[PDB]
Amino acid sequence: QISVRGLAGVENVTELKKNFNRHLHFTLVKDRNVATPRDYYFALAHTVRDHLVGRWIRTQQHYYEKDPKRIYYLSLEFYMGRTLQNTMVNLALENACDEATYQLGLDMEELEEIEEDAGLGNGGLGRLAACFLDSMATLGLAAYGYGIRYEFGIFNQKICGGWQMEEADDWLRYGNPWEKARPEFTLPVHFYGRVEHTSQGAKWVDTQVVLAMPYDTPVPGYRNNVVNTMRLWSAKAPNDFNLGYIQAVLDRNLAENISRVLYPNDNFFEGKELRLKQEYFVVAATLQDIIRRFKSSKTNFDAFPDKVAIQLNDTHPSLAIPELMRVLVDLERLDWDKAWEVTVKTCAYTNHTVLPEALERWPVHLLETLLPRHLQIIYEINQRFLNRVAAAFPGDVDRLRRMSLVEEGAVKRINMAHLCIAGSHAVNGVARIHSEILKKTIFKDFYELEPHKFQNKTNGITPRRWLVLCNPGLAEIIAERIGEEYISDLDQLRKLLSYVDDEAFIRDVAKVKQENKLKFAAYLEREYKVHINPNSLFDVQVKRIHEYKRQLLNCLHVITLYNRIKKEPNKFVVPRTVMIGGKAAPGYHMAKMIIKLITAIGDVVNHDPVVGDRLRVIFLENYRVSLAEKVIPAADLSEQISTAGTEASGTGNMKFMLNGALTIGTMDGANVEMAEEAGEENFFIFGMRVEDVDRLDQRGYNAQEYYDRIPELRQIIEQLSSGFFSPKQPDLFKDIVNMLMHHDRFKVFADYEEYVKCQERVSALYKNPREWTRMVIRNIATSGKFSSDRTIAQYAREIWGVEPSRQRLPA
Amino acid sequence: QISVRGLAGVENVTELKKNFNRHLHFTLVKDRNVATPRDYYFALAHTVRDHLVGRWIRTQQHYYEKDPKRIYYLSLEFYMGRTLQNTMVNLALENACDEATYQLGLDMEELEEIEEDAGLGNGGLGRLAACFLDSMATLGLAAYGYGIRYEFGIFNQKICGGWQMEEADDWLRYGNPWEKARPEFTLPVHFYGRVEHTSQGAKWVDTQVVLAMPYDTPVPGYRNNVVNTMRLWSAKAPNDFNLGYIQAVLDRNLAENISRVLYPNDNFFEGKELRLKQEYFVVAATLQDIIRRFKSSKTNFDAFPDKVAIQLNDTHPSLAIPELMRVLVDLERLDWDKAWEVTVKTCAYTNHTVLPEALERWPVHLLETLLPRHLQIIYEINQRFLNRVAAAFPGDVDRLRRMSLVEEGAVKRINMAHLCIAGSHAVNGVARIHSEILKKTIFKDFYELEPHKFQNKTNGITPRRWLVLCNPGLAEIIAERIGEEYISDLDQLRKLLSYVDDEAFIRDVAKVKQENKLKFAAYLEREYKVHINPNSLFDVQVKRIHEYKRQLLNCLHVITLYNRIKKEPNKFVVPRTVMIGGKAAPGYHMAKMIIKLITAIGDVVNHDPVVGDRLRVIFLENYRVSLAEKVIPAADLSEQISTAGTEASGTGNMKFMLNGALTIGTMDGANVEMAEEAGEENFFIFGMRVEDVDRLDQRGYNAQEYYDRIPELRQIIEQLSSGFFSPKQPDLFKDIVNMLMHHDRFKVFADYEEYVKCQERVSALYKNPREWTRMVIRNIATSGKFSSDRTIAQYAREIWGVEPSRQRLPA
Ligand SMILES: O=C(Nc1ccn([C@@H]2O[C@H](CO)[C@@H](O)[C@H](F)[C@H]2O)c(=O)n1)c1ccccc1
Ligand SMILES: O=C(Nc1ccn([C@@H]2O[C@H](CO)[C@@H](O)[C@H](F)[C@H]2O)c(=O)n1)c1ccccc1
Repeated sequence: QISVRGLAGVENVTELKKNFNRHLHFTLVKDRNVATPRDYYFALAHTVRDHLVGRWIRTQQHYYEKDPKRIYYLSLEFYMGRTLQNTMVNLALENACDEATYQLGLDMEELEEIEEDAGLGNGGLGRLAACFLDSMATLGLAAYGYGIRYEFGIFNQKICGGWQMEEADDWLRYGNPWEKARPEFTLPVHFYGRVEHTSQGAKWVDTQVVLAMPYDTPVPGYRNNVVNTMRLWSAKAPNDFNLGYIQAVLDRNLAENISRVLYPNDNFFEGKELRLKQEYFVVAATLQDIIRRFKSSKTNFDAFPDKVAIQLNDTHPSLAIPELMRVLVDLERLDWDKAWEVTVKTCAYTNHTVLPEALERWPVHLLETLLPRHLQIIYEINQRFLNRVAAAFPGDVDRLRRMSLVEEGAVKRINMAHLCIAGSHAVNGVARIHSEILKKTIFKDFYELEPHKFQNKTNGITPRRWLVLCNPGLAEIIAERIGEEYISDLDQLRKLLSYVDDEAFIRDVAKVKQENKLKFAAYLEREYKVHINPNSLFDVQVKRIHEYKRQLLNCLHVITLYNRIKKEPNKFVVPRTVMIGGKAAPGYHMAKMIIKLITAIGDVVNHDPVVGDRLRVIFLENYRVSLAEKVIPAADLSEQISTAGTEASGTGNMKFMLNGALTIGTMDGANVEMAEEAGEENFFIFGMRVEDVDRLDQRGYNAQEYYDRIPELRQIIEQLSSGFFSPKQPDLFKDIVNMLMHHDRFKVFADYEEYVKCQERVSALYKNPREWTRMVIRNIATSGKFSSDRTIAQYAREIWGVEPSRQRLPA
Repeated sequence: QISVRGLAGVENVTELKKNFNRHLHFTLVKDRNVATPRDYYFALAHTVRDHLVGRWIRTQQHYYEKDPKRIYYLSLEFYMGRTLQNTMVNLALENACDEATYQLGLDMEELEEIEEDAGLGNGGLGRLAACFLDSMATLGLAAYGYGIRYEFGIFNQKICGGWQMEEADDWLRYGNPWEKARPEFTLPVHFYGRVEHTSQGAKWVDTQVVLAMPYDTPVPGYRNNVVNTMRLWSAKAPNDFNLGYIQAVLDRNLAENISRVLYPNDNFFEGKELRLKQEYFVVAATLQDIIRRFKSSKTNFDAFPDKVAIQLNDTHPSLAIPELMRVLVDLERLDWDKAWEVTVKTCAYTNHTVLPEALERWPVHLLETLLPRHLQIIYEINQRFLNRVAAAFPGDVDRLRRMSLVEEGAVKRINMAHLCIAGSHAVNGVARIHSEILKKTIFKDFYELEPHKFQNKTNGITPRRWLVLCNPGLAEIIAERIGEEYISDLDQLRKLLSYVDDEAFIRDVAKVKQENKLKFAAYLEREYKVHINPNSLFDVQVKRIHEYKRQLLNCLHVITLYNRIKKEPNKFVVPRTVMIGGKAAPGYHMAKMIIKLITAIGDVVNHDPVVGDRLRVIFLENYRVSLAEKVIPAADLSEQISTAGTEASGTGNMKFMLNGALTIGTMDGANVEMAEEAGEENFFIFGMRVEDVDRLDQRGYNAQEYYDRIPELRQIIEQLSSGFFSPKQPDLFKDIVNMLMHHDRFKVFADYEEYVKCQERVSALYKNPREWTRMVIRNIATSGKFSSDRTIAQYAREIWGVEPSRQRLPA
């Protein structure tokens, strides 16, 4: 049908049809008379998987023969979404499969909707890992993703009476055709026990053993025949476990609970024992596998850093540092100093937030009981590190306190960020402003001691999933003008600046957006029975629910627009559909109240006859990767409105830019670099800068001042307090009003006036479709910097010491 | 190589080789350079499985079109063993696969050893279900086996310091290529709750729900292209289960524990709640599936018994009776009397033991809490049943007490056997003597009320697994004389009586036995580093460890032989290898002490220089179906020595007869019918008959009398007491001596003299190889009655009301 989706040759279609029929018969054990759409999905998935296997085997054989430096990306989260379409895209099979299924009387897009998301992450950090795997394969790096195979991923969100309800994400119920169990490579992991000192060093004895069983998933590069591996570990009890008899067998569940469920916290630290067990489990199994592969290569650990790089995705796998030391010192019998040199040169650390509540600080008493040898190693690392600090800054006693890996107080804790900096040769933030804030504030002391360690690597997104897959219409009109090479070299989108006055292109860009909006408007009615006006401006804020992300500021603007309409009903206003979506962590009360507020506003606004279809407020239920793929291409306006200095980068912002939405945002995270690329005239920037926030903090933030001086804001607060949005429960939102008025860490009121004014400027431009679209073209054209291919090429060259390759492996 | 294993045609071998290579590549994702023997096993299993699928689909399509009466065999146990060789045998693929693998440089028998047993049963009852499934498919019956998919089957037994240790049987660790998950046919099962009475009948409300997910395994008939289904249910929590958040997800384990593990009790009742849950889980899911299939056929439940038969394998699935009533009365709104008519005509019950401790008697308080509606139904069944008893036997108040389904006392209990008799149109024992004992003793009252219900169906074994598969050498020499038809018509073995004086045949029968013994002697050295003399008489007792089975009587004979050798070292004795094997239930202390005794005797006997290789005592570790397939063909002497009236049938006895061992046994269970078939002169019968046991009981059994009058027995008891077999722990066996002397329910001493004398007669015949073999031929020749094909044909005609068919389905 469309060019970017590849060829549908007679030979290929014929083979696909026959292999589809083979899988339905032999693999699924069904005939066409009894088969359901789900059976048809599985027959297609197995057919596509077959095309991966030869390339997968020969890629791994290639790495064994060539023996390049291997990259190990360690993460507790991989937010992969669906696999079928992505695999077809990267193998150039989409048009052929579309034709083959069409000829069998089936609709492929209907089959695609059957697949469960692999929802093994919370949000930005987990999705970053997923985009990174795609880019590493596309750039021919010998890269492996290592994590945990959670039985239950991020919960499914249902909205009941306007409230979030959580349901278990039983994603494996129908099986997972993509993974291959590798029970043959099962490895033991140790917990508890005690340390014995011999004349020949320390021994960790009397431990409990849990087995780590790997499952491998293929990661295809874009049309280069490279297939890398994501290896996820699953917890299993040994067979002599607890071995009255019945209870001992039932108690195996205790061991196997380690890989049962993803902790659903986004940017927040909960010091639970089970979470610590998960973090050690992934680190211990992964490091054994790395060492095994290194020894089987082609005794000398001096060359270890030449053949191995380990990237820590936040501090979650920080135990890799003392675990590597443990193995090298206790088991391989290296001297401390040599082991430490190897460790530092091997490990690098990526920081994802500056919010104090998100930082992992583990109580010493937990580590003492669970990982006694690791605590001893951490103490020794600390002692040697502080000795270097003391030598560099003699007499500076407070610096010693500030830099210690051990935090003193009521409960003694280990600061895992400090451990990561001490034990890594590179430390990076994830956008230019964030990386600067790290050096100036939270890690200033460390930057002074070791300036060479600190780097920036601005985040990116993969243009395969986030353009070609989710927005084929836009990909096609681009390819029609500039060819297909931009898909793996996104900087080529700059060539589109030559078409900003091209009447044909302007029309085509606008047509694709309208189609996407029509498709999404239909999706909503079909799946949720919710009506929307497809001619309205689609104003979208989708991301996890957090106070710092300021969904509440968006709510205030919505109520402002409603109040203005009620004041002057017969005045023209640009019609809007305001869509907000995202999950709240189950224990985060304020985030749950914010969801209730949004639905409560919708309940009033959507049923007011005077408003008509000029304003609609919709909460998008169960926001996840598959839903992002639908809503992002349909958006007109991207809301990126975090308080300056709080969102480290953002990546949702980049997805919207690539897909033809304009951005309203603060100068926060990557928004700064996006505006710099596109030009500030082509962005809707408002609000306090970081320096303005610092000034307000010095003075003291007083929310009452804003309430007193802004009558429109006063009205809204009075409406919330009095029960206008909750007539049955008049004091429902009192916690929200109280926080806003007395305890607001994120200064919602301070940006309100500038936000409302900026929103007026958005409505003004939307009234002029031609000029709206020209600004859109200027955004798409300068989105190239934000490809994760750029990001990974920078990690490769500046941290890992390897060169990317766009060259094909033989098919 | 050999005829009975089928053809190895060039076309077939070529196809098998290519499909083997395809599975290794695409299914296993391996190349030949990295593949292990386990990978090779899986490639072969998938290749053979492919041959099953077409026949499986078309068999089930055939039943839908023809709509015959369906047979549902309900069992908590299916002791299936390995599947690969059985599948090849029944499909006539063994020689072709042997050739194909040979050409790929692989040894098929080595690959076969990799497969885990499906050990989903304890012993005789579970293995009977497995032989039955094979016979039902071979006889073309539309039959379905329904049970539980235990994650952990019968434990693996390890012997450590002479003691039994138990290890979890993690049989699914590497996957199960034979099963197909059917998550689409998942059904809800209800527990707890309460009963509400409406104007329109009872309602069971406020229940907890557990999901039952089916897994289907193919059951191939012998060379008839029929493939039936065994459907096993697995427990899953609903997704809103317990839905702080983390704990609710972890607590799903509580629901899913229902299908976690097989209770390892053989002939013993433990009234645990989890076991009751298992019994209801299988019954509730199965009955819904039966009703669904009945409605989808081709409203009228009058024809239900014409289209459905349910066979209860013991009382374990007895809840089918009140569950069927519940569905018909509460949900389908039938009147009680009509529902009861349908229930009785649908259900039939097989009893497997008369031992009082094995009978299921559930405390009323358990049923009250777990299954409140079922208890109400059971009370109503009881009331109506006792009303009929009162009318038939007016004034007989004690009969009313004896026949009640409700047992009065300290703890009120429901007698499940009484429930089964009341609610079934047929009740059968499993051998002629057992069926007679039921009518004369434990169910006398019921037999008086309803004589027409009581039947006999003597047990049998499948000659596919228990001759062709495990003993191809014997199968081949038989086929050479009489053709191949006997494999599905075992009565044809009578034709062998014409060869009892044939010198060629006599030589061939003896040669096959020697080869089997050589193979087994080698297996022992290879796998267990244990040496045995292959020229000795192989004296074998393999079965679960129980006091009634009298492994202890065997032990006494062994010690007698040792003592006689020590007394007269230079006298000739026929050399023996005495092998005893079997598992003990983990909570059964005496059974564990018996295992220790056997190993302790071996420790003395096997290292006494004076004995030499004239006597060896070996405990066979981890007795299971796969081990039975090895040891049975190697045996010379089969020990079947239960106290008369205690072993209902036995089936191990029949396996030994078919494979060319002679039998030493009591007149118990099927031993009686075996001796009747072969002729008493061709059996080694000894000991008390049932009538002799009854006489001794009336008088009172005094073990001291035997100890006082038999000097050789006194010596043994004195050796056990004094610590001769446990020098480090002199009083180790005091519990055994005490039981024997004061509390022996099974009268070990009473049969000792006759047993020892009979054993002398065995040694006498073994000295004459030609006459030994002629007696063997007379046993094999008359083993035909003991085919499970005969047994199933009798169930079909006399209970289920269906005709068997030996006719082929089109391939
Ligand atoms: O902070 C935690 N978890 C975080 C932290 C940051 N992030 C996000 O990472 C993205 C990728 O770099 C950035 O674009 C965003 F700016 C950042 O907010 C995220 O998605 N989860 C956390 C802490 C303790 C326990 C669990 C999670
Ligand atoms: O009695 C129980 N479980 C039994 C009972 C009898 N049997 C056996 O069944 C074989 C097949 O008919 C016969 O050949 C044997 F004679 C008989 O002993 C057996 O293998 N398990 C039991 C009771 C409560 C709980 C669990 C098991």
